[PDB]
Amino acid sequence: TYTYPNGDIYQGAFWAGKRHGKGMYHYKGPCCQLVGDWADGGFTYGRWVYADGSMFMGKFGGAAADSKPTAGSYFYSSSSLVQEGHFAKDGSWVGHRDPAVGKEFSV
Amino acid sequence: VQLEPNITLVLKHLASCGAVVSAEQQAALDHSIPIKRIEAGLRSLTLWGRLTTLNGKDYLVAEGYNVASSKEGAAVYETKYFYSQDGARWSDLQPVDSETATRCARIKGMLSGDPAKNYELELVFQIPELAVLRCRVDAIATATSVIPTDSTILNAASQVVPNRLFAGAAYPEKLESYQHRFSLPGSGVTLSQDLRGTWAVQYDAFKGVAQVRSLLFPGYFFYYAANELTWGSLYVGDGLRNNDLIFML
Amino acid sequence: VQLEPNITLVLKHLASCGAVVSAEQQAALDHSIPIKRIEAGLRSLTLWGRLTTLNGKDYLVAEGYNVASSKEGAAVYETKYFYSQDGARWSDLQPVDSETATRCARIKGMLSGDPAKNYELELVFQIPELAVLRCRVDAIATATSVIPTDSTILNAASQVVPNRLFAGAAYPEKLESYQHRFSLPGSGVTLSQDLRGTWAVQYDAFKGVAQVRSLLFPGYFFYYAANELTWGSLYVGDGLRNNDLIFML
Repeated sequence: TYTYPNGDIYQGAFWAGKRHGKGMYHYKGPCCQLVGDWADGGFTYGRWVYADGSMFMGKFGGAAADSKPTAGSYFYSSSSLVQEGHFAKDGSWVGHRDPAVGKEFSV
Repeated sequence: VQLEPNITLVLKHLASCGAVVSAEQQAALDHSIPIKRIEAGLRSLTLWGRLTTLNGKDYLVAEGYNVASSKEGAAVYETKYFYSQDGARWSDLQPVDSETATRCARIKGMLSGDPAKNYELELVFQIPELAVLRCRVDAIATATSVIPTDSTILNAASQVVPNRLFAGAAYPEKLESYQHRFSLPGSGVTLSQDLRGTWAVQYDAFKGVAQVRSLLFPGYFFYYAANELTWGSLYVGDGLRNNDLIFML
Repeated sequence: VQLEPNITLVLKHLASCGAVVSAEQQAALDHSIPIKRIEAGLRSLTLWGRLTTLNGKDYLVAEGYNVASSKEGAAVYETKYFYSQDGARWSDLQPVDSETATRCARIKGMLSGDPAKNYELELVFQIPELAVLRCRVDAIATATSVIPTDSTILNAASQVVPNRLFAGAAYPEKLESYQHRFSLPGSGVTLSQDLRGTWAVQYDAFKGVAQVRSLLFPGYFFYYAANELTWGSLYVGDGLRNNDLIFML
């Protein structure tokens, strides 16, 4: 368990001075959590959950050049909408189909 | 009860939502709607909407149909669209083929004033602006054409005709009381069958007036007054589409 | 077609005839007619007219009825009247007696704005001013209350009701296309069985709109639109009929 100076708490597995394997990271400030598989101290695959229940399940960029999400499915709790898609580049989010009512990604 | 929505009642009930037109253009409309209704062979020509532009010369768009049949399980209207810059003199909007209909949906932006404008795509594809305007009107009409349920009915020879004994919609705040115009009268398809968060309904129950606003197309408003049984719909603003509905909601 | 007349339609179509209502009064009517309609319990309530008074303030008069019956060979409407100075608060307009109405008949000239003034007549009689107002209003109403012919019909339990499937008055530029409200729909008593020069009709065939002006009571105007079956009547002016009508003709 690593408690960071900012208040962010990482709980999980370490390997050679970095985060690795299964781990879950809680942000201080924006109460959002990254849960799943870590490699070289960065997120690779899993679920990013907001403070209300909305989330994004899929594959994120690794430690390489940032931990930004790359592809997967968004689910917004306010409207219960779910959309599958990917971040093309410059942050522009392109979806594959129109949103449809669904449920939270409970693996 | 009603057989064709007014222009005055629509412009009055939808004024609060910003759906207003200039007063001089209002008088020009009052004079020059029957002229176009008689020049063309149409029997029901109303005002469809008003699209904005980079100039001040917005596009006023009107829609009219002669026959309205029931083909292949859908109520199809042989619509004809006209456009103008001022309410005086109207021109026609010719339909567009499928290749252009797919090459016109990628041109996001605000339309300019001169309808002789050519956009360029990629070799270079030169597309006229009137084609883009017709594409946007067709898309909005496909997504948004709203009428009260059971307001139409089927007769012999399978023509959709106004229900002259329509007693209004109970619960005018529920989306189940409204339907697309191209849904057959017998089918139980309504706006509820669309995406859940697309449509917003605000119902003044004392004065008995309901407003349905499109959130997928933010500039489309529809009003339905139950006590007098008058329903109308207008579209103000440009015809671009709200892709990221999931984030806004 | 229409269920009740629309105030904005009346003001829009009868504006050329000098029958107008101020902007503040327009908005106040728009917001206050429904409130009084709901409080009273009346299915229908609409602006009946605007009698002009001496000082600045005027008398806006509205009337409302619940259901119209068929009794003694006539269409009996049980109406209730309300008056106001501003378009915000609608007080009641009380009914008057017979001899008091005869005494109203001898009061001439423009009445004064204050509803507390008392007129003097002859043994001296004190006549309240609201009594004079009601006398004039009921005289005008029982003289000229126009409705297009066969736009109402009887039904089970014998109550005259709107005719939902109504073809529209044919030959609408003639007095036979209109009738008095209190005339039964079945009978052929129309607007042509009264004096030969008490009514005037103007017609626009392209717009399809007809205006009927009462000459016995110069301030009574009626319109009927053919394309959309909407009709409405309004009174503007003091409640005096020109007894010297023949010399005018």
